[PDB]
Amino acid sequence: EIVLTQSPGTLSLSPGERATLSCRASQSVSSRSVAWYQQKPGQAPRLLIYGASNRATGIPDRFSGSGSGTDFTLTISRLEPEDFVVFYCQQYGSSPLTFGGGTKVEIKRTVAAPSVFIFPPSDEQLKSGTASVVCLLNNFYPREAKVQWKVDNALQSGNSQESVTEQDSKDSTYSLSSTLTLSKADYEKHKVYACEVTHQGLSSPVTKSFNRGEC
Amino acid sequence: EIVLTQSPGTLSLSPGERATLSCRASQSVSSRSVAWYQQKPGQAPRLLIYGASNRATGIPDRFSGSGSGTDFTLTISRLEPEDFVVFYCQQYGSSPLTFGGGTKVEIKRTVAAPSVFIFPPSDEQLKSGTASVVCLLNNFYPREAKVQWKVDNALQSGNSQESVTEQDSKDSTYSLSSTLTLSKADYEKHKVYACEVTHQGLSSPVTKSFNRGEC
Amino acid sequence: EIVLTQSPGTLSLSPGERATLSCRASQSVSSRSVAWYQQKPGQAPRLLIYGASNRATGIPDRFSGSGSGTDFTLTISRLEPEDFVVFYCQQYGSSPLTFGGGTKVEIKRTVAAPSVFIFPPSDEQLKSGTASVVCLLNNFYPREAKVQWKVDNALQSGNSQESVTEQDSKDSTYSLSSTLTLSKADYEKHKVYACEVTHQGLSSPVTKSFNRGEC
Amino acid sequence: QVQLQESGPGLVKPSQTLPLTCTVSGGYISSGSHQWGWIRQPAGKGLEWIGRIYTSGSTNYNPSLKSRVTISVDTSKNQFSLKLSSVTAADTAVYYCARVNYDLLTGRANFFDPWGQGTPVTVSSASTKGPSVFPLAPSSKSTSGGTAALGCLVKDYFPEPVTVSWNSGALTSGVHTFPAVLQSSGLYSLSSVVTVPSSSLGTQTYICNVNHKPSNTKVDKKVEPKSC
Amino acid sequence: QVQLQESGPGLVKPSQTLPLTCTVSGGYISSGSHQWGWIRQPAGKGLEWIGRIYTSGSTNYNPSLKSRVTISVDTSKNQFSLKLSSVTAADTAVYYCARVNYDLLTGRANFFDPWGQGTPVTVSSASTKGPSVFPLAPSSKSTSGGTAALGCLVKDYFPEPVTVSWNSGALTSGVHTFPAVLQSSGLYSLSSVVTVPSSSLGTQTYICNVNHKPSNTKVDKKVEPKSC
Amino acid sequence: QVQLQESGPGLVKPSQTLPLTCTVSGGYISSGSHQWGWIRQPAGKGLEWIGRIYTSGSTNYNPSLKSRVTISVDTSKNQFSLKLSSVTAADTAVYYCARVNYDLLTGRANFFDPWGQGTPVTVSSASTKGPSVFPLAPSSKSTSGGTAALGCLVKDYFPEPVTVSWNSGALTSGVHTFPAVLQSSGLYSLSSVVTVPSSSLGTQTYICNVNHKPSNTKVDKKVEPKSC
Repeated sequence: EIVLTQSPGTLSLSPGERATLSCRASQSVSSRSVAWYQQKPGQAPRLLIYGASNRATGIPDRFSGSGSGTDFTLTISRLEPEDFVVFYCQQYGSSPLTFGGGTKVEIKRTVAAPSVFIFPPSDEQLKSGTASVVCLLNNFYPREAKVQWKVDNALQSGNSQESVTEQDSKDSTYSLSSTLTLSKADYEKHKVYACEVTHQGLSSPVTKSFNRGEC
Repeated sequence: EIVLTQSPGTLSLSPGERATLSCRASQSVSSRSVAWYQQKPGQAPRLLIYGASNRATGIPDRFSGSGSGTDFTLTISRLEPEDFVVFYCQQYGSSPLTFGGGTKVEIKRTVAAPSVFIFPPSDEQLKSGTASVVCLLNNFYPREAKVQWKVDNALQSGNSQESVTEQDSKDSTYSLSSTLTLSKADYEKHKVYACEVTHQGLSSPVTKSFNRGEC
Repeated sequence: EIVLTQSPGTLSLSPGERATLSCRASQSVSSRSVAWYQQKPGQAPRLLIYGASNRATGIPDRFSGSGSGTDFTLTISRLEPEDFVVFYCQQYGSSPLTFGGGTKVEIKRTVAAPSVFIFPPSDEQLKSGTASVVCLLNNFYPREAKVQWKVDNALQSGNSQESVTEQDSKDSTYSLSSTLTLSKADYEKHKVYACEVTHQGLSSPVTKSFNRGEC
Repeated sequence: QVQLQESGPGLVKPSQTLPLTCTVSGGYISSGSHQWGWIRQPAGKGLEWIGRIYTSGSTNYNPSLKSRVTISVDTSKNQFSLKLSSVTAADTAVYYCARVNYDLLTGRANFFDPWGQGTPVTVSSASTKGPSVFPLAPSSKSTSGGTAALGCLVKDYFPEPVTVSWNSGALTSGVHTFPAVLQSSGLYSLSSVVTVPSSSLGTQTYICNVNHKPSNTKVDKKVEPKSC
Repeated sequence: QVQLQESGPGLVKPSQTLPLTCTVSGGYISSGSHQWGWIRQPAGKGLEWIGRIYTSGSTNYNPSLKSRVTISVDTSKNQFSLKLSSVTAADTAVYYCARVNYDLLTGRANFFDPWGQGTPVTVSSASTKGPSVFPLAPSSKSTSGGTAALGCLVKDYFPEPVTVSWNSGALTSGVHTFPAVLQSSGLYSLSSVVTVPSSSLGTQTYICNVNHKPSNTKVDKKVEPKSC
Repeated sequence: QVQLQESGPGLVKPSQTLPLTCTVSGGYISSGSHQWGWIRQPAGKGLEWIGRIYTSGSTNYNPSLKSRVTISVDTSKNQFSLKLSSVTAADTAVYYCARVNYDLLTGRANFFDPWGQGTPVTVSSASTKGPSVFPLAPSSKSTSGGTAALGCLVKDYFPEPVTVSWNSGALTSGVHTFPAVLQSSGLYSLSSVVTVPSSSLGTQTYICNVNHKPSNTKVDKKVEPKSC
């Protein structure tokens, strides 16, 4: 089977410029048999190009593709607010059918730094024997960031979950959060907790922490 | 074998204007079988056009070629700073494969005149039994120029070497130099030397000379 | 044989407009086998289009042709000062080869009226037994005009010649002249002569005449 | 124009079969030069082919799924179905039914236009359970530059979705709803946080409206700064 | 590039033959996929085909000229020739030799690129004769709005051309040279008229320089207003 | 993507053989529709083909080099090699290994994309030798309009290259490095001249830094106006 690789993993641009996507095939694709799809997050995919050069009916003329052999390209003359979505490349020159990996397109923006907030666990949850600690990152960019949980200055691994919202429609910034789950016995035993953030916009890591029981 | 000829030998133009290159074949080339290569000085060549009309992947759209029979053309819509370089044409319609001669493209500029400088041979070299006399031309244009060495008003032939630097990146002017090599006996015997320059910018030839031993 | 007709006989426009020429065939022409030629007055013709859609090497991109069946068109995107010359259409879909009639293109200009001058015959010509009378039209437009010779108020037919210069390069106006040739006996017998001009710019015909022997 | 609509359970315990049906309108399965197939898309991953079928009854399956996949066609009702056996938690995904193009000479499957609406499927043995709302009360630790943050925590609910709104939709600015995350126990959990000015903490007592259709549970919890 | 050059007498009396030769440079007649033919263009008319020839020696002629036309090829000297017999005054024209394209399958003649320079031919029995310059003196009849005209009349000359200049080329503005017109007697004649201001009539005595290469005759005549 | 890298001695005395090896990465020689060949480019001239090879072991060579060239393929290591015999000073060039396209029907070599990086080769019997730096001291003959010129002369060095810098790279403006020129004796030589203001001659004593990797020779010589 032909293995299709799509790069870059993410493509960042301002509105209005030109976007070009690459789908490279592990071996020759017969008769220029490649097609491209565009999926809005939370919606069924869509057909844009078939045969690597033909445009589907009703597709805006700003979408065009070309190529042959083991390299095919999709180019957009001018981006639109609704063109920042995932894109997939398909090959059907040799069975079985295979898809690409997906190339997300995001709105580029000036670098911004996160605002680190911390929240102690609530009493009602503690009554149930479970404790949750969450450290929040708000309006940051780029998306990439790394966070770790320290208990009594001891690194925590294998017990932290991460969640990031989709790019906002107003300021085009994400919002990350790491949740720490520890049973009641573990929470009471330890006394100090802290969340650390490492991000491009921040020259040095910024630490926010709370002390258990501190009114 | 089909002999390919490329003209003009050199093409001079300002940035942004249109450049057209010609590769004429001594015999019919079957199935429009010609490709064009682009080599940066001191780098491996590059493929631009194959079949005389098809553009290779990742090549800027400003490059286009066409033709049929025995007349083929490469045209650039708008020049760029990095397009003032050598170009080659190949034919592969009938074996064996053959290349062109090369068509250098240079940045055109207002005519400038050379500044002729002279340098007597150095004493340290003189101990070794060898004497070198060099007359230097700086910041002139066009490239073509002719220089001769006269010893006691006697023309020197077969013992002069010429070297020219590549077109500069700031003022786009060349710098020629002729080196005269004569053994110890020949240098001592003669007393007067001179290097003469003829160039378009100079209304009349300009002579600079030195007298041996003149402090 | 297929008979080719080209209309209009003459085509007038200002520089810069779009010019379209029609070549209609009396019979179906196989495989879109029509070609176009452009001849500068007093020069060998030139090949522009072959096959009714393909452009010859080195022809400006403003020349394009199209059509099929029994109707073919040559269209110029933007006229140029040197594009006001004759154009020929050829068909080679069925032997024997045939050409068109020719469609002259002229520079359109504001209507202007002719200036009618008259010239009595010279004595030197009279000594040889021949008399010539010429009425001159200068700097007029459009080209078409009609002139007749009257002797003693008697219309002259079968003995008048007309010559017109080519469109001028400065004011783009023609200059017509009619020459009347009559032997010595005929000239002496008659006493009154006149040349009449009918032209668009003139509301009514303008007559200039001379009386024989009137100093 | 041709339209397709999926239909299925949406929640299958492990080791059963997954029956899905796609109903075609605006076109006839028998009279046409198209095949009909299924695609899926696991959460946070790319599209994966499953198989196809023709009006004649001939089918083609993904080699990695040929042993479990089974597709059938019912031209009388203008439908085609899918039967995936031995389902596992790794089979959770959104399933699509499309209209497969093909080449007349060889009959192989070309591109996949048009597509269906899609239908999520979850494969887990967990039983339905309501949420446990907890308040993320604001504090000086969460206040920076005169701006404070607060949220309402949802934990131990299953299955999706959970709709969270603030002040019955009156407050919409600054509202962030974190996507749910699977836990080791097999239960989902998410946190909703909204940023509000610090000066307004002592003026408005915000409310997190939590509703859970699968369990028909509606709970409202008030968020206020901790007395400590 | 390929180039073509014609060669011929240029003046043939009626009822003889018309030999013309075209010499090819920059290309070889034998080694190529082209034929070679002739075209003409009678004065004030359109192009007319004559015939072609191939390296193998096969020829095709215009049906209306098949009886008189004869074309031959000399590959050794890289030339091809034309022989038109029973020439008549209607055969006056400008003859071109071109490179005929053709289709491989059938061998018929396609379009005609490139062309030669051309060579005029005149078919008449008239003998060489010099011109008879006469002055078209200005008069009040030829003066309008302060502007006067005058010219120098040439009559009974043969063959073409005749070069007429004013003041040895010093005066060029307003100079009109009428194309020659054939007369019933078989002799050509043309008139050159130049417009000059009326006030300058009594200041400059213009000169019409008439020169005739065929007869090696050079004549100058001065034009002044008639004393009458 | 596919990449190519050459490998060879770089200095061969006359009459030996020239072994070069090209290693392919990002693609497999056996599984593909491309051939692999060699090209060269002698100093100051155009590209010249040498030969090709296929995975099957079939080769094609330039007719003018068919007697001396020998090309072999080693699919196990993903490599192909070149062997040029009876090398001569005319064989000096930069050797490239490319990926040759071909047409399926006939198997002939089409265009040459992509290319390798290249590897210079010098064919001479001269032995390694260090440079002889000499100062081109400025003088009133070399001063024009208040601007003076000076340089540092390098002679009798082999092989290339020689790096010349002024003031350890501090001075870069106005620095000209003349390309080396081969001499009759077989030794290279070049001169570097930098233009500096005349008034600055009595303020700064410039330095020409010469380094010569092949002989591991590093020499520094100071340039000052001649006392004469």
